[PDB]
Amino acid sequence: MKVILKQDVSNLGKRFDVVDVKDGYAIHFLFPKKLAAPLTKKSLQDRDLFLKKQQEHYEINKALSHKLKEVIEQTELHFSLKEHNGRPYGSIITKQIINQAHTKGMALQKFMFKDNVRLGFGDHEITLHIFEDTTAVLKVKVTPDNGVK
Amino acid sequence: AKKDQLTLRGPLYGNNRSHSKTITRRKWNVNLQPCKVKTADGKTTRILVSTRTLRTLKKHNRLS
RNA sequence: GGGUAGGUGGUAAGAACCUCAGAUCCGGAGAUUUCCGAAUGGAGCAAUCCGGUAGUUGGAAACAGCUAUCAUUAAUUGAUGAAUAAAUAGUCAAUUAAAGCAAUACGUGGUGAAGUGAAACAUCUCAGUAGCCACAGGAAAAGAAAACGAAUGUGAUUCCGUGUGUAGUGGCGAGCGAAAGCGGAACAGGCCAAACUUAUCAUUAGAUAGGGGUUGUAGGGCUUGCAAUGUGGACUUGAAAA
RNA sequence: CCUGAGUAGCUCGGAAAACGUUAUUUUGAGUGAAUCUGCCCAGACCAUUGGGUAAGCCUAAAUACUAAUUAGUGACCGAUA
RNA sequence: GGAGAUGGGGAGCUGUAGCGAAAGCGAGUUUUAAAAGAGCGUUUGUUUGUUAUUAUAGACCCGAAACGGGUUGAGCUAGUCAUGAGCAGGUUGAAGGUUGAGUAACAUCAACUGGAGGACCGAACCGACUCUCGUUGAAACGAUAGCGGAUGACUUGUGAUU
RNA sequence: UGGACCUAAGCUGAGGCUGAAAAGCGUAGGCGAUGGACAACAGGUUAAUAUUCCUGUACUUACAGUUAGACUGAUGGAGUG
RNA sequence: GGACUGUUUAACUAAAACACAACUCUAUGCCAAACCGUAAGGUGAUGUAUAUGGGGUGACACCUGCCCAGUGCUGGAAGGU
RNA sequence: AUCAGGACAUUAUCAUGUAGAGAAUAGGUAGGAGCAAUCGAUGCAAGUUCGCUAGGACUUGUUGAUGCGAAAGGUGGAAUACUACCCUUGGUUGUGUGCUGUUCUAAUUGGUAACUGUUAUCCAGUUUCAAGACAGUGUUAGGUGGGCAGUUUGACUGGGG
RNA sequence: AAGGGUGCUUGACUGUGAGACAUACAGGUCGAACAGGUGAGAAAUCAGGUCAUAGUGAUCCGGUGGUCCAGUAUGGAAUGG
Ligand SMILES: [Mg+2]
Ligand SMILES: [Mg+2]
Ligand SMILES: [Mg+2]
Ligand SMILES: [Mg+2]
Ligand SMILES: [Mg+2]
Ligand SMILES: [Mg+2]
Ligand SMILES: [Mg+2]
Ligand SMILES: [Mg+2]
Ligand SMILES: [Mg+2]
Ligand SMILES: [Mg+2]
Ligand SMILES: [Mg+2]
Ligand SMILES: [Mg+2]
Ligand SMILES: [Mg+2]
Ligand SMILES: [Mg+2]
Ligand SMILES: [Mg+2]
Ligand SMILES: [Mg+2]
Ligand SMILES: [Mg+2]
Ligand SMILES: [Mg+2]
Ligand SMILES: [Mg+2]
Ligand SMILES: [Mg+2]
Ligand SMILES: [Mg+2]
Ligand SMILES: [Mg+2]
Ligand SMILES: [Mg+2]
Ligand SMILES: [Mg+2]
Ligand SMILES: [Mg+2]
Ligand SMILES: [Mg+2]
Ligand SMILES: [Mg+2]
Ligand SMILES: [Mg+2]
Ligand SMILES: [Mg+2]
Ligand SMILES: [Mg+2]
Ligand SMILES: [Mg+2]
Ligand SMILES: [Mg+2]
Ligand SMILES: [Mg+2]
Ligand SMILES: [Mg+2]
Ligand SMILES: [Mg+2]
Ligand SMILES: [Mg+2]
Ligand SMILES: [Mg+2]
Ligand SMILES: [Mg+2]
Ligand SMILES: [Mg+2]
Ligand SMILES: [Mg+2]
Ligand SMILES: [Mg+2]
Ligand SMILES: [Mg+2]
Ligand SMILES: [Mg+2]
Ligand SMILES: [Mg+2]
Ligand SMILES: [Mg+2]
Repeated sequence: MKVILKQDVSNLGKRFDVVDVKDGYAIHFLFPKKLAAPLTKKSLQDRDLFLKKQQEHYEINKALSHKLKEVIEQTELHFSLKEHNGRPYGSIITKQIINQAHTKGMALQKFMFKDNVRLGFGDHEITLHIFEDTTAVLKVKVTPDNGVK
Repeated sequence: AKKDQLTLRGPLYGNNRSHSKTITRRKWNVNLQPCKVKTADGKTTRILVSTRTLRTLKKHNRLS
C-alpha cells in the first residue's frame, strides 16, 4: 500500500517519495523507526497539498535532531563503573538500557531506535565508542570511560 | 473466551455436512491473533483481536 | 377516619381484668422489626463463633456496657506512586449503581438431543421441541421499504379469517408447506453522521461543546427574496374539576 | 459540495426462509467496489422499462399469559370424586 | 347484544363447461395429415342437523427390555493421600564384627558376640477352604466344629479425594 | 474435650489465566485434626452432676500500682521444636 | 500345574486364574514420549537414558530352530497416480 | 527485509538448421532484379558457441577502393542480394510468478535468567537469553483412524442352524 | 405343408382400433376394420416380424434427438413440458 517515507532508505526512495511496500515492512519496521509515514492528510491529493508543509516539517525535525546532536556533544561524561572482580573478570554488564537509563529523561533522549550501536555494547574496562544515528547523514561518537567502583 | 476484545464477535456454530449428508455439529472459531495498539503514546496493551479487526485498525492508522 | 356496647385469637369452661373521657372490631398512613438467608467485618458444619475502627459511660487499667461503621465488582473524581527520568501499571480515599428471589405463566437470544415415524435405516421426520444458560419487561419482540410485485396497483410493524392443504419443496418416500391479493382489529411517525458555520484545545485535531440536516414525484448545504407567528406531539412542572 | 467502507459484492464451508441451499437474508476464513449520467431490486444472467434509497438510532395501539386482589358464574366434583 | 338466539359483515367457498402437460379452443376438446377412429364431456345444486367410517393428534385400555437430557450419591465398597493406633506368648539363630589357628600375605576353619528374615508354632485381629444345620431364617449370607495368614505386598480409626 | 493458638492431605480463593453460557484452573490470603503447643491433684457430697459443686493444698496467663535491678531489643534472620 | 509369600468374582466358582522378583522388545534428549481436559492447568517429575511409558514372557538351570511371500513397522533415490 | 540459483513468457538485441545435384550447411511463406563502401570490403591475427574435422555465424585491431557466377551463369521439389512474417536451439542486459538454499530482525513464541507490582512458584510490565518469519492458532482440502458413535446383517423350511 | 431352392424387396411401416381371452391390481394375449404411403404379384390376395408357447425389470433420478408448449415486468437465455 502507498506510503510516503521520511528518511533515506537503501531501496525504494530518497527523502520524499511514494512507494508501494507490503504492510509487513511498513507497520512493523518503517513506521516505528520513523523511516516512513502513513497517508499524509489521508489521501493522495491531500498529500500533494500538504507536501508544501511536509518539506518544512522534515527540515525542522532535522534541525532539532542537529540540536540533539549538539546536546550529546556538549555534556557527555555519562559514566558507569561496574562491580566485578576487576583483575581477571572485566566486562560491562549494563547491556544498553542501563546506559539509556542515563540518556532519555536525564539528558538528550537518544531513543533506542536512534543509537545504532553493535550487539556487544562494549565489554572493556577503558574508553569505548558509542555510535548513534539521528538521521542518515549524522554520525554520533560518544566516549564513555569504565572501571571498578 | 475465544472472542475478540475490541468487538464481541465470537464463534459460529453450524453443521458439518459430508457425503451422505450426515449431520455433525461443529464450531467455527475466529482467527484470534495478538496485536499491540498504541494509544496516545502509551499503554501498548497486547490485545487479542481477529484479523478482520486488525485490517480495520491498519486502514484506520491504528485507531481504536 | 368509620363504627358501636361489648372485649381479653381456635381446640375453652373457669380465674383475673379492660370498656360509654368511647373499648374490641374495619379502613388509610406510620413506629418497632432478634438471628440465618443476595448476606456483604472475617470464618463457618445456616439460624453459630471470632473481631477491627471512631465515639461515649463506669474502672486504677486490662476490661465491660450503649451507639455508628467496616464485603466485592463497575463508573466518576482526587491523592499517592514501580521496574525507569517522565508516564503508566499498581495502591488508597470519597460518591453513585449492581448483586438475590419468584408467577409450576407469557418474551428475546445462545446452545441443543433422543424415544418415535418412514411399518428396517443412514438423507429426512420428530424439532429448532425437551433440557441447560443469559437478560428482562409489565408485556416482550418487530417496525417506517436499497419493500411487495405486474398494475392507469398497495404504501411501517403486529394479530385474526380466507387465499389452500394452493404454487412449490421432499431416499419426489414418510412428510413439510408459504409469499402476494382480499376482508377485519389498531394506527404515528420521529431523530442522528456528513456537508456549511461558531468557540476552544503546544489547534500538527484527525478532538470537545453549539447553530444547520434527515431525504426518493431525490433531499440537504452555497448565494438571494417572499410568506410565517401559527398547529400539533410519543412532551416538564404546577393549579382546578370530574 | 454532502448523503452512513473492511461496507455492498465475489470465492471457500454453513445456515434463514415452505424449500433438503438458491434469486432474496445472514456469517467462520480470504479478497474487495462506485458516488445521483451513482447504487440495490423485479427467482440463474444480460439489455429495455419500472420500483426503492443498504452499510445509524428510537417508536404507543391492536398481541401473549395469570401466582395475586374484588365481584360472580357453571346441563363442573361432592370424600376411591 | 345478556359469557345469548340474532342483526350487520359477500372476504370467500361449492355448483353453473368441458378437454388438454400447456399456450389454447369451446358443446366441444385431446391424439393425428384427418373432421375418420378412439379417450373425456354434451348436467343436476347448496348450507346445516344426526348417524357410520376415515385422516392428524397419546386416539379403546393396561404392559416392556430400552434411548436421550439433567441432577444426587466414595458414610458400604475399590484405589490414592494425610495423621494416629494394634499385633499375648514362645522358638530358629543369617549377614556382619572380635579373638585364635592357618596363609609369604589371601582364602579357609574354630569359639564368642550380633539379632536379620515378604522366617516357624500359636491367641487377640484379618480372611473365608470343608461337613452339618437354616432356606416363609436368629440372619436379604449366619451358627457350631474344624481351617489360612498372623512384623508384613499386614490390620485398623479419623479426615480428604477420583 | 474443642474454639479465642498453629499447620498436613485437601477445600475455598480478590486479582489473573482458560472456556459458546453455566463455569474449570489457580497466586496472595483464609479455612481445614485424625497431629503440635498450653496451668489441678486427693477426698467427700445428691435419687439423678462432678479433675466442674464442697473441703484441703496448688499452679498458669493477662492488667494496674509499687520496690529493686537492668538498655529494650521484631511483622525479619538463625537454632530448637 | 503354578517357582515361592501374596491378590481375586461382598452374597454358589480361591484355582492351574491375576500379581510377583527376573528376561526381552519398543518409544522417549526434556516445553521428552505417554495421559486427564475443549483449553488453561496438571501427572510423568521438583525425575534426565543406570530415567520414564507401553507390548509380551514369568524364580533358578539349559535352550529359543527355518520363512520378510501376505499384513504391520522403519527407511528410500528418482519415476507413475 | 536481503542475497544466490536455475525454470516458463517476453520488452531491446543477435544468431541457430548439410538426403543428392547444386562452384555451397537450401528451416518455410512473400515483395522481389539489382546490390556494397567513414552504421567502411579484398589479405591477415585472436576469441565464445557449434562441428559433418570441413564449414556457418558474431566481436575486436590494421587495411584501403575496389567488387558480387550466392542478382543476372547454372542446378534443383524448394535459389541466392535487399526489405518482412512463421518454426528447432543458445547467450544477453530486463521485468512477472512461484521452487528449493542461505543470512538479518522488528511480527510472533518460550515450562532460560533478573528486576518491579509484591512479605507472591500464578499473572502483568520491563529487560536478557534462545528461537524466528519458522513455529503455534483460525479457515479450507487430502491420508490414516472400531479410539468413539448410529445402524444393517432376508425369506421358504415336516422346529432352528 | 408351416420343409428346400430361386427372383424382387424391407410391412422387422406411420396414426389408430370395434370386439374378445385371461386376470385382485399393475401388466399380458388375439384381433376385424379405417386413413396415409409402399413391397411381391397379371390379378385375386398377402405383408403392422419369424410353425406356437421362454429370450425379460415398475417407479424415481439424470443424459440424448426432435418439437407448432411454457419462458416469473418486457425481448432473449437459463430451466422445464
Ligand atoms: Mg438427525
Ligand atoms: Mg378512633
Ligand atoms: Mg432417529
Ligand atoms: Mg422406524
Ligand atoms: Mg414400525
Ligand atoms: Mg420494544
Ligand atoms: Mg444481489
Ligand atoms: Mg430449515
Ligand atoms: Mg436514481
Ligand atoms: Mg426477471
Ligand atoms: Mg443512503
Ligand atoms: Mg381425596
Ligand atoms: Mg374412603
Ligand atoms: Mg352471524
Ligand atoms: Mg367423438
Ligand atoms: Mg336439498
Ligand atoms: Mg477407602
Ligand atoms: Mg511370617
Ligand atoms: Mg484454625
Ligand atoms: Mg486432636
Ligand atoms: Mg452417674
Ligand atoms: Mg501359587
Ligand atoms: Mg497362598
Ligand atoms: Mg463368592
Ligand atoms: Mg468359596
Ligand atoms: Mg499441555
Ligand atoms: Mg514436578
Ligand atoms: Mg503368562
Ligand atoms: Mg509357562
Ligand atoms: Mg521363534
Ligand atoms: Mg521385503
Ligand atoms: Mg512405508
Ligand atoms: Mg507453567
Ligand atoms: Mg506460520
Ligand atoms: Mg479432515
Ligand atoms: Mg470404521
Ligand atoms: Mg460399533
Ligand atoms: Mg433409531
Ligand atoms: Mg425363518
Ligand atoms: Mg430343518
Ligand atoms: Mg418335525
Ligand atoms: Mg425368399
Ligand atoms: Mg418361414
Ligand atoms: Mg435416486
Ligand atoms: Mg422473462
